[PDB]
Amino acid sequence: IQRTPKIQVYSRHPAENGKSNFLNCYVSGFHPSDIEVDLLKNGERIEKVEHSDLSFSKDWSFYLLYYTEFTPTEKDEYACRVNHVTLSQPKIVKWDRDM
Amino acid sequence: GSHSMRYFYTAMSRPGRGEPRFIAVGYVDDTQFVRFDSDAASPRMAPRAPWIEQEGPEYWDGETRNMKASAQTYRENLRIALRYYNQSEAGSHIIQVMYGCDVGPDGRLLRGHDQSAYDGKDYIALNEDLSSWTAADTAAQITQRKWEAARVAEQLRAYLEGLCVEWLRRYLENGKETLQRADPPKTHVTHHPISDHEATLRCWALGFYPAEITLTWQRDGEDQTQDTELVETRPAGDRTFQKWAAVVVPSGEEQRYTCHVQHEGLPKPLTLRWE
Amino acid sequence: TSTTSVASSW
Repeated sequence: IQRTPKIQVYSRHPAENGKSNFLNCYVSGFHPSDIEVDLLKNGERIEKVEHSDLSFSKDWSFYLLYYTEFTPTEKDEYACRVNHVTLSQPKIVKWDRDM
Repeated sequence: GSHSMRYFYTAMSRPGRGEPRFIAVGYVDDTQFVRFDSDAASPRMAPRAPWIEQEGPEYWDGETRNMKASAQTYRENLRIALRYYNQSEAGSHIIQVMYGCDVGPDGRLLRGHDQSAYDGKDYIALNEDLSSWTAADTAAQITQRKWEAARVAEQLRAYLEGLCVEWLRRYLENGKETLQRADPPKTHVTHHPISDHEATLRCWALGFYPAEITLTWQRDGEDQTQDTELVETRPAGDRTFQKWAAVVVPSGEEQRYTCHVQHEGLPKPLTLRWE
Repeated sequence: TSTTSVASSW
């Protein structure tokens, strides 16, 4: 009756240090719809984070895009922390910028 | 090309935390253009695409009144579903609805849709004939009987053949610079050794619209379907989408692999290799 | 309406 979220963390454009971009965390395939998503900068929750309106796929599973404007450096590392009723502990997915 | 208009309703109960939340979103193809959220400070049907904004106050009043009515109906539906499934009043439950119309290049109706779910499982769907129903279980059979008695399918058909296609054609014209423009993918192949004898080839597609795309890896010209890691198509947040496809290949065999890309914005399918 | 006003009770 419940489905655990799939998670992708990625940027809107290919990342270049010093150039402004958007950090995305896309959560999908989950049911029910209550979900908690944080974007992390060096382990710290980012305050400015907007998200899309709740929608769903043909299999009734929900999806949401969380995003924030950000400027990549080689120094800062980013991640997306997700909790859902299906998850015992929050799941953290690191952004891999060699993709 | 062909186009679709879809509306999506989600009604979610939350016993002890007030009345059920009702959210509606509307799409033309992969572009969202309206939202209604009963939890908003001042709930109204609201624009989410610039081309809908030119609709006047009568439009927004009409849509808002309809969403408020629908929200009431679906809150009652949530109560009704409790009794149909012998469920307690302490649980949270969700009703989902998707409906709308697809048209072809000429704007003629291709097919209509009206499908509902309860707790993420099929509940009742309008068949393609837009005259009969498919009920997923004995609960939905009760709704089916009610809808047959009330000739609900006849009402939906009138909407799907009429207003739905008329409004879709109008939106397609008002948004022709974006809704009727396909952006082809920007593509490239990356290469990363895993070990001394294996490497990952990843085929990338960025910046494309609409979301529908096909990325396939071939080895010596044969599809590597079973062997390809294929990530879900994902929104970039500027209207466009992204996807990649990856395969693990033996070191030294990289040129035996080709990535194949199909997208509406491409006049012909692309073939790429690692360079 | 652009949305349908056909909402019949479950």
